[PDB]
Amino acid sequence: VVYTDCTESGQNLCLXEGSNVCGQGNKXILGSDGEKNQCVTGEGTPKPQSHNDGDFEEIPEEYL
Amino acid sequence: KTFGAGEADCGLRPLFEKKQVQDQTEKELFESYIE
Amino acid sequence: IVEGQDAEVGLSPWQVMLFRKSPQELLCGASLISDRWVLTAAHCLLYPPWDKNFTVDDLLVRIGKHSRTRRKVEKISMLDKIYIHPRYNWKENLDRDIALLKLKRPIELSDYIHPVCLPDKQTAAKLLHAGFKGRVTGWGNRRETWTTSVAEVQPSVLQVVNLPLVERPVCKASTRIRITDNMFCAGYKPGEGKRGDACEGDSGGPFVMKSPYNNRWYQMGIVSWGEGCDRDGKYGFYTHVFRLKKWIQKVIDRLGS
Ligand SMILES: *[C@@H]1O[C@H](CO)[C@@H](O[C@@H]2O[C@H](CO)[C@@H](O)[C@H](O)[C@H]2NC(C)=O)[C@H](O)[C@H]1NC(C)=O
Ligand code: NA
Repeated sequence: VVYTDCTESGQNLCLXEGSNVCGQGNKXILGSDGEKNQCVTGEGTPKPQSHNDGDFEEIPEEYL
Repeated sequence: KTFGAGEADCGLRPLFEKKQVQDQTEKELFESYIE
Repeated sequence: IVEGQDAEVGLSPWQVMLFRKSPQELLCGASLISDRWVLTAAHCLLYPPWDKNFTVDDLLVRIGKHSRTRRKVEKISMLDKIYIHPRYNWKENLDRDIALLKLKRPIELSDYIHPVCLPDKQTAAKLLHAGFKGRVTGWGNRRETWTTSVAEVQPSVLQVVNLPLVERPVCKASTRIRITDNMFCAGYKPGEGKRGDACEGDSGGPFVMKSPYNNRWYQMGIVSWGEGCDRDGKYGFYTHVFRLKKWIQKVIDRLGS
């Protein structure tokens, strides 16, 4: 699992303050321009998994 | 055999160790042990 | 892998790719430890924050693979059973992040398909010292972020990077996450001259070290978690395989298994 920057306020399991994860039991309030992000106590939503790499040739049918 | 075949020869690569050939960077690893 | 390079053919014949069956996409790395057992991270199979809890029917593995077509050499296998460590703690930042996958059928070995060794007490004593370098391999992203699309950072060939073990106090001071004895970290320090890290898609894959004593490769770590990829003053974290060897042996040696 790589934690990457939080992209919406209210996310967690993402980098919020600097290169630090905002863990479960907390949520990220994303700063607008000139504001710092803050990782605060509260219920957050994990930042979703990024698109998996599906750019390989299709494997044949035997392997259902 | 619930492990199956492979333990006795584990870790020796057919295209490297088995042919006494070194890969392009393994020297860096041994240098870190010595130097 | 960030700051890596293209692996030679046959460099890492224990490398395994774990794939979702439908849609077909890469999930994680893994490694071959015998003709019928694959080792990976628990979080590649079970991760409740993403509602992830795979069954054998959901997955395939690919072994022997070097590059994306742009033949007779890779093996695609189904899985018979999944085993996750009984004390894997996904709330406790992935403590004991280890899983074993049993292949549906034993596979033939080849120039491109061959198991890695697991360490014993002596191997761990000899090789696990700060500053000694090991090697991470994988099919994951070449950078943490991209401008336009993720395809920007996807490699055409298996990537490899060599990285030094880092002293435990340095690992612990680099993050606010609680580090346990079942984890270790590796990577260069800022201004050490070189860089490199695992990244998304490399999770589950092996950190290996070559023993000078017997010329064999041992898997010391499993790529487990990172705060970003290749950030200065951050390090990647790895499951400590030797520390969890008693569980691996238990599973493998079970009569049913
Ligand atoms: C993940 O899913 C598995 C089911 O695939 C859950 O495991 C147990 O699985 C068996 C077999 O399906 C079921 O009988 C029960 O649901 C569980 N075992 C028993 C008999 O107690 C597992 O709980 C799931 N884990 C999470 C955290 O979602
Ligand atoms: Na770093």
